[PDB]
Amino acid sequence: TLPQTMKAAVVHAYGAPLRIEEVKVPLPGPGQVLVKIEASGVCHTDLHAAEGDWPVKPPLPFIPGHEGVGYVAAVGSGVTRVKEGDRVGIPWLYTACGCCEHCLTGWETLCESQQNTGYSVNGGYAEYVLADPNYVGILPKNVEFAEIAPILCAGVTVYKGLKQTNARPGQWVAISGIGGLGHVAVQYARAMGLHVAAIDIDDAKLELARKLGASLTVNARQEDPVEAIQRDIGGAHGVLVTAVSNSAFGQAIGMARRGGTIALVGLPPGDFPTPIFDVVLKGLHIAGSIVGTRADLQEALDFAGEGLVKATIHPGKLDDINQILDQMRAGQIEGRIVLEM
Amino acid sequence: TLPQTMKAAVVHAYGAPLRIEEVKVPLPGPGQVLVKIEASGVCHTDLHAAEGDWPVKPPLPFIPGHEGVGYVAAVGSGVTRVKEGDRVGIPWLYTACGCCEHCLTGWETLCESQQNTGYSVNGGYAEYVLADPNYVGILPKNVEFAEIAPILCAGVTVYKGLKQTNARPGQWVAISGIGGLGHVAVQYARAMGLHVAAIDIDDAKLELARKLGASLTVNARQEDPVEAIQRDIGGAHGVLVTAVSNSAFGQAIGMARRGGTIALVGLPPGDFPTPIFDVVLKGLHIAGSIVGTRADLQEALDFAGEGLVKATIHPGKLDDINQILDQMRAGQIEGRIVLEM
Amino acid sequence: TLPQTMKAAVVHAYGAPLRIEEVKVPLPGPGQVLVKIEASGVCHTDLHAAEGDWPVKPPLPFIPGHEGVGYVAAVGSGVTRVKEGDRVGIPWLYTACGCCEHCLTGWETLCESQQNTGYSVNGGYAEYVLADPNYVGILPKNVEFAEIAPILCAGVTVYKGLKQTNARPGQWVAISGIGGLGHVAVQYARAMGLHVAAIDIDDAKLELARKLGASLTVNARQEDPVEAIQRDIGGAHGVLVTAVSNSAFGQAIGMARRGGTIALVGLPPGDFPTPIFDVVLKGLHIAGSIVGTRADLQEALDFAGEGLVKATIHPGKLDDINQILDQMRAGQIEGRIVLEM
Amino acid sequence: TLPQTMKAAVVHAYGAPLRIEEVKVPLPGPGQVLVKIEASGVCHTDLHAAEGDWPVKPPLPFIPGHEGVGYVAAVGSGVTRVKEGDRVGIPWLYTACGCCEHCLTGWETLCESQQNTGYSVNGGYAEYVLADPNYVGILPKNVEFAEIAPILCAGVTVYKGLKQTNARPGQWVAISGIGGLGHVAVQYARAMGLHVAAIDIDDAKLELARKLGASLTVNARQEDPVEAIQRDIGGAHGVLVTAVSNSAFGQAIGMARRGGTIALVGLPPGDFPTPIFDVVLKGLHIAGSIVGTRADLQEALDFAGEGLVKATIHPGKLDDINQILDQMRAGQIEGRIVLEM
Ligand SMILES: NC(=O)c1ccc[n+]([C@@H]2O[C@H](COP(=O)([O-])OP(=O)(O)OC[C@H]3O[C@@H](n4cnc5c(N)ncnc54)[C@H](O)[C@@H]3O)[C@@H](O)[C@H]2O)c1
Ligand SMILES: NC(=O)c1ccc[n+]([C@@H]2O[C@H](COP(=O)([O-])OP(=O)(O)OC[C@H]3O[C@@H](n4cnc5c(N)ncnc54)[C@H](O)[C@@H]3O)[C@@H](O)[C@H]2O)c1
Ligand SMILES: NC(=O)c1ccc[n+]([C@@H]2O[C@H](COP(=O)([O-])OP(=O)(O)OC[C@H]3O[C@@H](n4cnc5c(N)ncnc54)[C@H](O)[C@@H]3O)[C@@H](O)[C@H]2O)c1
Ligand SMILES: NC(=O)c1ccc[n+]([C@@H]2O[C@H](COP(=O)([O-])OP(=O)(O)OC[C@H]3O[C@@H](n4cnc5c(N)ncnc54)[C@H](O)[C@@H]3O)[C@@H](O)[C@H]2O)c1
Ligand SMILES: [Zn+2]
Ligand SMILES: [Zn+2]
Ligand SMILES: [Zn+2]
Ligand SMILES: [Zn+2]
Ligand SMILES: [Zn+2]
Ligand SMILES: [Zn+2]
Ligand SMILES: [Zn+2]
Ligand SMILES: [Zn+2]
Repeated sequence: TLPQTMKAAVVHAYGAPLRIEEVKVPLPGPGQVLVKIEASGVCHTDLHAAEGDWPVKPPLPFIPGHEGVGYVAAVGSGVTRVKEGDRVGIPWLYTACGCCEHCLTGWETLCESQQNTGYSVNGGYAEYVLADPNYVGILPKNVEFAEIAPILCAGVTVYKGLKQTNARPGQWVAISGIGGLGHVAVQYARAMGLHVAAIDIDDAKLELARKLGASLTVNARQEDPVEAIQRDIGGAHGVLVTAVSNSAFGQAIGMARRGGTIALVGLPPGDFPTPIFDVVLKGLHIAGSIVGTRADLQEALDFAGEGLVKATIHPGKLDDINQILDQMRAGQIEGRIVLEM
Repeated sequence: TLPQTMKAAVVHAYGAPLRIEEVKVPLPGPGQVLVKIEASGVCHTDLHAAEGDWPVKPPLPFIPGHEGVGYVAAVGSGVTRVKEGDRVGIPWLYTACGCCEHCLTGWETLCESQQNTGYSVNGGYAEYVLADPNYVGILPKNVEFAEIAPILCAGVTVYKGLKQTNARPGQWVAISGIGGLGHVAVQYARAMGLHVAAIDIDDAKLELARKLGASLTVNARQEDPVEAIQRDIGGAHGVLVTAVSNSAFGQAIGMARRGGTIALVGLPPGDFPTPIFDVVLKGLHIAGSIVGTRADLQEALDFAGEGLVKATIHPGKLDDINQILDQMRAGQIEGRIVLEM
Repeated sequence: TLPQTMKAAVVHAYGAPLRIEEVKVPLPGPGQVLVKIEASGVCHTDLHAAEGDWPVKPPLPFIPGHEGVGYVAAVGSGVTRVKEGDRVGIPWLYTACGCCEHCLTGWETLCESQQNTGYSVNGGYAEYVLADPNYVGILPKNVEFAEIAPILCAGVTVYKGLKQTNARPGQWVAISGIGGLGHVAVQYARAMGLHVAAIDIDDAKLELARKLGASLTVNARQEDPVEAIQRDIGGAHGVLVTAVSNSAFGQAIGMARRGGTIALVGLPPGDFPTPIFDVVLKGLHIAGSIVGTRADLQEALDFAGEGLVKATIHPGKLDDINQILDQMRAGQIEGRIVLEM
Repeated sequence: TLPQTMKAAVVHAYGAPLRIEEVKVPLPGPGQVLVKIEASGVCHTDLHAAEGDWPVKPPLPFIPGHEGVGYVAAVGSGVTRVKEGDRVGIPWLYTACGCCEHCLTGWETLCESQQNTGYSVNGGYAEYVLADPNYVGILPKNVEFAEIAPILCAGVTVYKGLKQTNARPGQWVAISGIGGLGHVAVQYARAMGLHVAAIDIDDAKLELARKLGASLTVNARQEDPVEAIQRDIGGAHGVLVTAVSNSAFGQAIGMARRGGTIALVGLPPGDFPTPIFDVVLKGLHIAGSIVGTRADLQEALDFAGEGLVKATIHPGKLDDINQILDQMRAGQIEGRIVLEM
């Protein structure tokens, strides 16, 4: 029964490598539940969090991680949505007010009163996590913790981004960047009746793309994505930008078909110059997309449950976390790194 | 009995003054008609064309003008849509192929085989204009030439742009740039049940907006437009950028509410900045819109026929086109200047 | 402080006239609030409730009324959305689970776990009402209780139904039945940029329609609505069916323009024969619409607050309720009857 | 060198057997082409036409067939879209005006000035057919005549119907009637990422559906289809009714999930029942869909070109058309019977 104490990679300074330190096990107060983390995925956003890469930096000291999945250990008072033992996941969208303009219209994702797991509230880089039962993800029974962990963020984000491009079955989607989110985006696009064109700067990643269903591949370092896509398919109906690069964005605009949509999911910093003439005359749409809604999450989880999407995960230990992060900043990760516990 | 010769304003060199000269009156070939210009609107696009601001420039020399309105004076063989004496207008979209992806799906506007009146084909800065009967606008009988001229471009464009915004009745739309396009957008926006926030850089232009239905008025030369819209209404559900300013485009994006849509219609040369991080986290949509479809055009014209939209025009003479364009360069025009032949 | 006892028109038998009987004043338990009813509208659905007109009949004995508006008298424990004294309204949608397929996607209105005010839970035909703070309507400060009461049901229902027809500004909407919901539907349609065609079987009601903005009127008892609408406007883009009649439905289908949408809001019983050939070949859409979502309710309330919609209300006393109901079953009501208290 | 005479199956009286007779081979007038029929699909619409089941009947005598496929044999003057030797098909939508509300908005399908192949104009139950080059389907080069014939109607229709359903990848669609249209709808539905529940009245037809991708199979002659779909999947997000049965239409509506859409494509004569109360409370949408647009047709054909859809066909001879239609009357056809000239 509850260790009363757990280990967790905590962040005390922006840029200062985390430190595994046995800390207290939270207690499920009213409207809360405790989750024993079985697996926990490592998202690129975890780096941006402990690296104070964004305007609203994470209050220190925090525990990152929003791809934490496990069993409901304890149940706070009033909790109806989940019971003890339930296999659940705690995503980026920790909570939302539930009654504002966006929450009432199905866009809780844009709620200004939201909390974010592993950023403004402690996450899954620990053995236990406190979660809001109403925003937690109900996992499919037929998939192991290590496998669905990625869906908790890379999965929903990519799935929702694809919905945001509005590309219909039989059409093309150009996926810029086949990394953590990218290799899983190829699978969702596939399952959504879309022809996939994969763009990256590493042949290994491009190879994985073909294994996953991509019928067109382009190494942006060996050839121009823009004219390759425009020449071979006439422009993609939808474009999903995963790349964190600077040039990737401009090439995404250029790879788009007339009247097509470029869905932005990557979070690079700063303003990006965009061709006025091209966007207006070609009637291009640029859509910003953040993770997913609870409905999006459940839908994204269903695809995994149907076996239509399998994340390419590589195991990792909680203490080797710093090595793992440095590996992602260097882009030396092939797929998604899910922490075992 | 058709002059055989006519006066027209010609652009022979970029940046150079136009020259009023005598040119041969064209004869309607098989699928064409000759329109006798009665009124002709001056659009800022004519400035960009005469100045050679865009990536794709208008071959020289040429006669500008895509807000030309008048009577069908002669009909070529095989023409069926209109007949001699019909009151008709020749807009930016001169023709389209009629059988490509875009043309078949209600987006002839994105057709790659289109021609543009007063740019790639001669336009209305003349006494007569050749035209494709199939793309000409059919004018409402109760509105006078000079008054409906602006709807051939400023009206359709702005109307389709407001539709691309997806703002529904009761919602707010921030319109940046209250000129030829903008002053008419205020009217279409009101007729569409929207609350209007107008942004410009001249108090006289904001007063025109107020007179036309704008509830909130902001002068960007006196205060920060972004914090003004964000402070006074919390951001607009829809934003329509008409302004010939790259920075105005960046500010426009900052005027949107979470989940809002920014329709880009202005064509200043160069690039505009996309704050990816903000666009993503706020779930913003940016949409480039080009003039309007034939269906869009007739719908736009109907609003004018209903008296719901009335362009603010000022008469002009073909011989004074250089000083008129100078007046536009200096932003000294209230609404639109419409040439009368 | 709380009367501890209140009067209320209760229903003890389906068909057996209600009876005003001083009963206990409910106490706001956790997650609840008490509302002192200042005004309470009488909806046609109240008859269907005490007349066991529907499959799932109201548990007896109940207090009908879902257009009850007043002040928040008491606040249960945990309540955050509303404070004591707040002017609020309790609509048809009493509560919903908040985490099901429909609730997560913005359609709480279709929640199978919902409760309905004045049907499955006591309503506003009393001096006080227990409500769920999260589904109650936040009223606009500038409108008196007697006036916004109708919006709590007739308003939102009609507003949402109009949205469901998808008729865009500048287009036509045929409103079949200008009664409780109908006369307020003419105002919303008006405020939504729609041209209104009013259909009824009473000239008095049709007269009110013209006063409210209808530009086309038809007494279905004096002339055929179908050919009148088809001849005068070519078919309405949208049709909103308020009538409880049998023939009204078939005429609504016939009054629709090709590709148009007939939005059903009226709740007559039984199956209605529909022309297969006409619906298929004319690409007609039939949309069932129930009251509104919390977002729809707030949006509908905003129109009243802007003064764009004014319900035509007639005062009534709680004890004269039976007379009032018999008056509605006979169709002798001109507008909406709001109970004073 | 063009026979000058050809064999064709003619309908001279409703209900009476067709007569194979010699008729003059038409000559392409100005905007026409002559197509030499190589394969011709038998559609149930041909039965309704020969039987005179519809409100608007086909003038007698006439040659049915709107799934006629072949080579352009002769071109009239002014024809530009196709040229001699092109593999092309003549569908139900023979021509349209090209400039009305519907034609200009991507809905030429609803054009009031259209003509229908094998109904108001002679069709493919012959060796040659006159056609309007602008509405003919352009066949993929890698698919054989007999195999693509059904896409000219069964395929496009069913494909556009599934789109009208609005069911997105991962969702369920219940397809009622697995015949010519239905067996091909199962394939388009799968290619669109949908889970398929097939309903028919013959086990052999359900087995065909299973082989083509259906997950749930229901025989309406053995069990209540409605409670079966409602029990096994809780209702389908989308429903597509192909069945030549009025009651099947009522049952189809009962197969939808709350908020679901039922696309009506079948054309049995008479009316279908709309349970208004259920449609309203469940927020259901009923949509009538007619064949498909030229854009729809090319998209439908592309799926076939991609090998994602393959019609199950059986060869037939023009001389055996009466026995073939008898076979259809008795529901003894597996998929489609395609005549080979
Ligand atoms: N929108 C959201 O809700 C959300 C959720 C997931 C992560 N994040 C964002 O996702 C991004 C990282 O994705 P992962 O998928 O987490 O990261 P990753 O580092 O594993 O993958 C990025 C991929 O981009 C590719 N790439 C780099 N430059 C490129 C170029 N010029 N052209 C084409 N491809 C290029 C790399 O080769 C790599 O495979 C970050 O910007 C992060 O902040 C956002
Ligand atoms: N996308 C299309 O289909 C389309 C069709 C119409 C015209 N054009 C473009 O519309 C633009 C001009 O519109 P008109 O309506 O033709 O022009 P205009 O010159 O009459 O009006 C432009 C308005 O922008 C205002 N403005 C300038 N700088 C501003 C700033 N920083 N912030 C806010 N407002 C500012 C001016 O004061 C002026 O009122 C041109 O770029 C033209 O090419 C595009
Ligand atoms: N969908 C919902 O959420 C919802 C909410 C409001 C009320 N209800 C339904 O609204 C209906 C009653 O509306 P009110 O607006 O409450 O009722 P009402 O009785 O005041 O008005 C009905 C109107 O129908 C008109 N009418 C009757 N026969 C007609 C015909 N053949 N053609 C044209 N008009 C005809 C009458 O003259 C009358 O004005 C009921 O069916 C009720 O159950 C449904
Ligand atoms: N709306 C359109 O654009 C369009 C275009 C294609 C064909 N048509 C219509 O499609 C229908 C025929 O389709 P085919 O695909 O041409 O016909 P078909 O005869 O090959 O197939 C009809 C199928 O319906 C099944 N069926 C009969 N009764 C049923 C019931 N009660 N429940 C479930 N299934 C039942 C049959 O067993 C059969 O498999 C006709 O009404 C025809 O006119 C319409
Ligand atoms: Zn993440
Ligand atoms: Zn919120
Ligand atoms: Zn212009
Ligand atoms: Zn084209
Ligand atoms: Zn009601
Ligand atoms: Zn619910
Ligand atoms: Zn057919
Ligand atoms: Zn037409």
